[PDB]
Amino acid sequence: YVSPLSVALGETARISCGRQALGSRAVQWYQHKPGQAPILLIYNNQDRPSGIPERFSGTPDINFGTTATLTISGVEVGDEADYYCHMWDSRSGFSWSFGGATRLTVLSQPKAAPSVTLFPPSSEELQANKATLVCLISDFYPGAVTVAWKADSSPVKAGVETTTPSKQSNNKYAASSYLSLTPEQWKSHKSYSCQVTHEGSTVEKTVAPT
Amino acid sequence: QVQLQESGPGLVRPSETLSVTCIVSGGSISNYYWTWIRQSPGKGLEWIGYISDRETTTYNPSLNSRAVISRDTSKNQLSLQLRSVTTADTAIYFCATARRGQRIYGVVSFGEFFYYYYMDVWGKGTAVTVSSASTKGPSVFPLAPSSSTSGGTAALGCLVKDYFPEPVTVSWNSGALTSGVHTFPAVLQSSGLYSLSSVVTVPSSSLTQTYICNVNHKPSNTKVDKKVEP
Amino acid sequence: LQCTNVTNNITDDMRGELKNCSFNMTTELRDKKQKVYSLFYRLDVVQINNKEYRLINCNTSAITQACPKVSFEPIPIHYCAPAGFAILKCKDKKFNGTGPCPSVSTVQCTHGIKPVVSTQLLLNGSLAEEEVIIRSENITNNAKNILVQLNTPVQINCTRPNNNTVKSIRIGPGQWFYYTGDIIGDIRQAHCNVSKATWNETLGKVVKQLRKHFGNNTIIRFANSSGGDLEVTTHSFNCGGEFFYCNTSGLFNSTWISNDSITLPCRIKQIINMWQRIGQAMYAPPIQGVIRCVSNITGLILTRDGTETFRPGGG
Amino acid sequence: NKEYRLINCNTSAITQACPKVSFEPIPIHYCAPAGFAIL
Ligand SMILES: *[C@@H]1O[C@H](CO)[C@@H](O[C@@H]2O[C@H](CO)[C@@H](O[C@@H]3O[C@H](CO[C@H]4O[C@H](CO[C@H]5O[C@H](CO)[C@@H](O)[C@H](O)[C@@H]5O[C@H]5O[C@H](CO)[C@@H](O)[C@H](O)[C@@H]5O)[C@@H](O)[C@H](O[C@H]5O[C@H](CO)[C@@H](O)[C@H](O)[C@@H]5O)[C@@H]4O)[C@@H](O)[C@H](O[C@H]4O[C@H](CO)[C@@H](O)[C@H](O)[C@@H]4O[C@H]4O[C@H](CO)[C@@H](O)[C@H](O)[C@@H]4O[C@H]4O[C@H](CO)[C@@H](O)[C@H](O)[C@@H]4O)[C@@H]3O)[C@H](O)[C@H]2NC(C)=O)[C@H](O)[C@H]1NC(C)=O
Ligand SMILES: *[C@@H]1O[C@H](CO)[C@@H](O[C@@H]2O[C@H](CO)[C@@H](O[C@@H]3O[C@H](CO)[C@@H](O)[C@H](O)[C@@H]3O)[C@H](O)[C@H]2NC(C)=O)[C@H](O)[C@H]1NC(C)=O
Ligand SMILES: *[C@@H]1O[C@H](CO)[C@@H](O[C@@H]2O[C@H](CO)[C@@H](O)[C@H](O)[C@H]2NC(C)=O)[C@H](O)[C@H]1NC(C)=O
Ligand SMILES: *[C@@H]1O[C@H](CO)[C@@H](O[C@@H]2O[C@H](CO)[C@@H](O)[C@H](O)[C@H]2NC(C)=O)[C@H](O)[C@H]1NC(C)=O
Ligand SMILES: *[C@@H]1O[C@H](CO)[C@@H](O[C@@H]2O[C@H](CO)[C@@H](O)[C@H](O)[C@H]2NC(C)=O)[C@H](O)[C@H]1NC(C)=O
Ligand SMILES: *[C@@H]1O[C@H](CO)[C@@H](O)[C@H](O)[C@H]1NC(C)=O
Ligand SMILES: *[C@@H]1O[C@H](CO)[C@@H](O)[C@H](O)[C@H]1NC(C)=O
Ligand SMILES: *[C@@H]1O[C@H](CO)[C@@H](O)[C@H](O)[C@H]1NC(C)=O
Ligand SMILES: *[C@@H]1O[C@H](CO)[C@@H](O)[C@H](O)[C@H]1NC(C)=O
Ligand SMILES: *[C@@H]1O[C@H](CO)[C@@H](O)[C@H](O)[C@H]1NC(C)=O
Ligand SMILES: *[C@@H]1O[C@H](CO)[C@@H](O)[C@H](O)[C@H]1NC(C)=O
Ligand SMILES: *[C@@H]1O[C@H](CO)[C@@H](O)[C@H](O)[C@H]1NC(C)=O
Ligand SMILES: *[C@@H]1O[C@H](CO)[C@@H](O)[C@H](O)[C@H]1NC(C)=O
Ligand SMILES: *[C@@H]1O[C@H](CO)[C@@H](O)[C@H](O)[C@H]1NC(C)=O
Repeated sequence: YVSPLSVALGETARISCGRQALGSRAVQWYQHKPGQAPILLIYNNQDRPSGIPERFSGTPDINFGTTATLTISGVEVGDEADYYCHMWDSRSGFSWSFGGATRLTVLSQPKAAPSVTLFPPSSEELQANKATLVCLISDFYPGAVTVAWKADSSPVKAGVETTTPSKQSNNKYAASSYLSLTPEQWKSHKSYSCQVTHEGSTVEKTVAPT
Repeated sequence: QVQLQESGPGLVRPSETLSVTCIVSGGSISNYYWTWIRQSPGKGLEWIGYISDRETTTYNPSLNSRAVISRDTSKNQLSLQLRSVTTADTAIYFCATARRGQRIYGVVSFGEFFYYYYMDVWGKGTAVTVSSASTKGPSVFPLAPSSSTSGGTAALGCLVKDYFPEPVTVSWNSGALTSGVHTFPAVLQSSGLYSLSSVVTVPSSSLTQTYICNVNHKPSNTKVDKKVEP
Repeated sequence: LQCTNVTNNITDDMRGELKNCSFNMTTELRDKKQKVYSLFYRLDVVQINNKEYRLINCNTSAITQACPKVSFEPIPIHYCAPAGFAILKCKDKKFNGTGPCPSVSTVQCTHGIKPVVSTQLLLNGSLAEEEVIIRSENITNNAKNILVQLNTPVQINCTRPNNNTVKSIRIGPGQWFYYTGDIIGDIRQAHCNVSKATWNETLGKVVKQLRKHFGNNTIIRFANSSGGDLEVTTHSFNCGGEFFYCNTSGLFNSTWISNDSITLPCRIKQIINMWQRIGQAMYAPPIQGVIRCVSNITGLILTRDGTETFRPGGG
Repeated sequence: NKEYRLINCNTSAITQACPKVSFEPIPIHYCAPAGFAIL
C-alpha cells in the first residue's frame, strides 16, 4: 500500500526506498500522478532521461551498503505525486511488483477561499419529473471541506451525494454535491442554501424558484 | 520522440476476453521492448507482462494463467488480451516502451549479472471497467446562469445526468472556448450510475455568444451537442 | 540433517553447491538438546532419499575437527643430520635426478623447505636455475609420474569472495563447535586466475625440453585428468585455512606442433580424509571473511598415456 | 524453581579423583645429576 511523506516547499527531500537490495543494484524511480501517465525520473541509479530537471537525483551504490534515496532539490507543488521504487539486485530474482507507493506531500501551500457556485434544477430536467441541485466548489486548498444543505432554515440531510475533493489543473481542489429532489419539494421550500465549510471559514449560496 | 495512445472498450462483461490496443507514432516497434501495467483503485500498480523486440513474451505469475500480449507488424500497435476477467481486473491500463539493461557486478564468464528493465516512455492510459450492468447514455441538461456575482464574471454549465460507465469527455464550442472552463469529478449515485457537471466562467458583457457544450460518451457511442441560454 | 537450498532466486543451477541444514544436537547438559542450523558445502553431504542429508564421513570413518588456533600455512623446514653424518648437496643446474654429480658440496642442514601439499601443480616450490628440468624414474614408462620444474614461476591468484561467518555452538561440557553462520553480501564462486601469456610461454619452454626425450617432430598435447579420486583430478590445496579444489581443464587444453588472464572454477571442502588411511576424517573449521591467496606455481606432476598425450595428476 | 546444575558444566569437563591416592603432602628431596650440584 501507500506510505506518507511530508516535505516543506522549497526544501530538499530524501525519499527512502523500501525492500533495499542485497547486492549490486540498478534501481528505478518512477513518478506517478493519480490517473495520469506515470513518468520515470530514474532508470539507472544516477542516470536520468532527457528532459528531466536536475532537481531529482538518485544515490549510486559506489560502495555496497548505501541505500537508494530519491533526493529532490527545490520541491514545488508539481512534485506532489506517488513515487514507486523498482528494485533490481543480484541476490534476488525477477522483481515483478514495484516498490511501495510513496505519497509525497508538499506542506505550507497557500490556502484558497472556496469558489462556490450553486445551480438550481434545469428546465429540461424538471420536464423529466426530476430535480438535482448542483453545488460546485473550485479553486480551494486544503482539500478538506464539509457540505451542508439548507431548506430555508432546516437542514436537508437526505438525497445528498457528495464526492471527495479531487485536484484540478490549478493544483487546487474541485468538488461537487448533488441534491436529488422531486419538483414538488423544490417548489415547496422558499429557497435552498448550499453551505461549504472550509477550515474556519463558511460560504453560503442561496437559490430560489422563479 | 515517441507518442503512445491507448484505445480500449472501457466496459467488458465478466468471464470474457478483454482487448486493448496501444498505438505508437514515434518509431519502429521491433527496436524497443514494450510492456503493460495496470493501476487498480485502492491498490498499488501491478506489472502484468512485457514483449521484447525479438517477439518473446513474459507474464506476471499471478495473472500469467490469463494474460497474453501481441505486437502488430504492419500497424504500429501492440494489443493486450486478458481471458476470464473478473471484478478485480478493473483498472487504468498503460502501455509503455521499455529498455533492457543488464547490471554486472563480477566476471562476464561466470555469469554474475542480471537484466533490469525500465519504462522511459508511457502512454496516456485507457480506463477499463468490468461489470454485468448494461451501458447507459448520458442525459445532458443545460444549467443556466443566475445573472451569480456582482456583474462581470458569471458562471454557466452543463449537467451530465446519470450514465454508465466512466469516462465522459466534455468540451465547449467544439474546443473554441478555453478560459475559465472547469470540469468536476463525477459522483456515483446510489442507482449505480455516474453524474457530473462542467462549468465555465465568462463575462456578463458577453451575455448571446451561442455556447454549445459537446458531451461524448464512448461506451454508449453518444455525441450530444447541447445549447445553453437564460 | 534437514536441508534446503539457499534460494539463488536466479536459474536453479548451483543451489545445492551451498546448502542450509538444520538439525538437533547435544548440549552441555546430558538431558537437554538444542536444534540449530548451519551452512554446508555440497561436497560434505550426501542425500538419503525427501530433503534429508547426512555427512559423507559417517558411513566410512570417525570425524574430528581441527582446533581453530593452529594454522595450516606451511613454514620453512630445515632437515638436519646428527653428529657423524652429513647431507650431500648436488649443485649441478642440469641434474636429471639420477646418476653422478660432478660438483658436490656438504652441509649439516638443508635450506628452508615449506611443506606445501598440492596436486598437479607444485606451489611455492624451488625454481630451476636454467631451462626447465624433467625428472622421472623411467621416463619411457607411463606408470611413472613426470616431475616438471620451472625456471620462471607462474603466479596464481585464488579467492573465495563469500563473506562467511562463524557460529560458536556448545556440543558438550567444554566443547564449542564452529559452524558456518551466514553469508554477508553477494554469493559468488571461488576461483583462481593465472596470466594467460606467462602460462603459454612456460608451456612452450616445457614442451621444448619434453622434445629432448621424445623427438623434435613428435606432436604432444595436454588434456585434463583422466579420472580417479577428487584429490587427483583437480588442483587441490589449502588456501587461507580452507581447502580448495580447482578444475584444471582450462590449463592443459593445448596441442603443440613440431615447430588478459584465464580463470579456473574452484569448489571448497571442509570434511577431508587422510590420503594414506581412510577411517580418520578432519573437519576444517570455516574461516571468516573473504579468502584470497597469491602463490607461485613452480612445478607440475604430469602423467603420460602411451604422437602422445600428457594428463596431470598425482595423489 | 528448585532446579540446579553443577558449576563446571558451562565451563569445563569434570572427573573425580580415585579414592585410594592421598592428597597429604610427603617430603620431596630434589636432586641434580652427575656433573651438577646444588648450592
Ligand atoms: C581474476 O580474473 C577475473 C576475470 O578476468 C577478474 O574478474 C573481474 O572481477 C571484477 C570484480 O571482481 C569485475 O569488475 C566489475 O566490473 C563490472 C562491469 O564494469 C564494466 O561495465 C561498466 C558498465 O558498462 C555500461 O556503462 C558504460 C558507461 O558507464 C557504457 O559505456 C557501457 O557500454 C555499458 O552501458 C551499456 O551496456 C549495458 C550492458 O549492455 C546496458 O545495461 C546499458 O544500458 C548500456 O546500453 C563500465 O562502466 C566499466 O568501465 C570501467 O572499467 C574500465 C575498464 O574495464 C575503466 O576504463 C573504467 O574504470 C570504467 O569506469 C566496465 O567496462 C562493474 O559493474 C563492477 O563494479 C560495480 O559493482 C561493484 C560491486 O557491486 C560496486 O561496488 C561498484 O561500485 C560498481 O558499481 C558501479 O557501477 C554500476 C554500473 O553502472 C552502477 O550501477 C553503480 O551505481 C556504480 O556506479 C558508480 O561508479 C561508476 C564508475 O564505476 C560511475 O560511472 C557511476 O556514476 C557511479 O558513481 C565491477 O567493478 C570484472 O568485470 C571482472 N572481469 C571480467 C573480465 O568480467 C578478477 O578481477 C581477477 N582477479 C581476482 C579474482 O583476484
Ligand atoms: C605461498 O606463499 C605465499 C607467501 O609466501 C602465501 O601467501 C600468503 O597467504 C596467507 C593466507 O592467505 C596470507 O595471510 C594473510 O595475511 C593478511 C595480511 O593482511 C592477514 O590480514 C590475514 O589474516 C592472513 O594472515 C599472507 O599474507 C600471504 N603472503 C603474502 C606475502 O601475501 C601463499 O598462501 C602460499 N601458497 C600456498 C598454496 O600455501
Ligand atoms: C615468486 O617468484 C618470484 C620470482 O622468483 C619471487 O620473487 C623473488 O623473491 C626472492 C626471495 O624473496 C628475492 O630474493 C628475489 O629478488 C625476488 N625476485 C623478484 C623478481 O621479485 C617471489 O618471492 C615468489 N613468491 C612466492 C610466494 O614464492
Ligand atoms: C564482511 O562482513 C562483516 C560483517 O559481518 C563486515 O564487517 C564490518 O566492517 C566495517 C568496516 O568499516 C565495520 O565498520 C563494521 O563494524 C563491521 N561489521 C561488524 C559486524 O563487525 C566486513 O566489512 C565484510 N567484509 C567484506 C569484504 O564485505
Ligand atoms: C594477482 O594479483 C596481483 C595483486 O593483486 C596482481 O599484481 C598486480 O598487478 C598490477 C598490474 O596492473 C600492478 O600494478 C600491481 O603492483 C601488482 N600487485 C603486486 C602485489 O605485485 C596480478 O596481476 C594478479 N594476477 C592475475 C593473473 O590476475
Ligand atoms: C535445489 O534446487 C535443485 C534445482 O533443480 C533441486 O534439484 C534440488 O533438489 C534442490 N535441493 C533442495 C535441498 O531444495
Ligand atoms: C528434532 O527432533 C524433533 C522431535 O520431535 C523432530 O520433530 C525434528 O524434526 C528434529 N529436527 C530435525 C532437524 O529433524
Ligand atoms: C559411503 O557413501 C558414499 C556415497 O556415495 C559412497 O561413495 C561410499 O562408497 C560409502 N562408503 C562405504 C564404506 O559404504
Ligand atoms: C638422466 O640423465 C642421466 C645423465 O646421463 C642419464 O644417465 C640417465 O639415464 C637419465 N635418466 C632418465 C630417466 O632420463
Ligand atoms: C622402463 O619401462 C619399460 C616398459 O614400460 C621397460 O621395458 C624398461 O625395462 C623400463 N626401464 C627399466 C630401467 O627397467
Ligand atoms: C632437435 O633440435 C635441436 C635444436 O635445438 C638439435 O640440436 C637436435 O639435433 C634435433 N634433433 C633431431 C633428432 O634432429
Ligand atoms: C572442468 O571444466 C570442463 C570445461 O570447462 C568440463 O568439461 C569438465 O567436466 C570440468 N570438470 C569437472 C570435474 O567439473
Ligand atoms: C579447449 O580448446 C578447444 C579448442 O581450441 C576450445 O574449443 C575449448 O573452448 C577449450 N576449452 C577450454 C576450457 O579452454
Ligand atoms: C559459567 O557460569 C558462571 C556462573 O556465574 C559464570 O560466572 C561464568 O562466566 C560462566 N562461564 C561461561 C563460559 O559463560
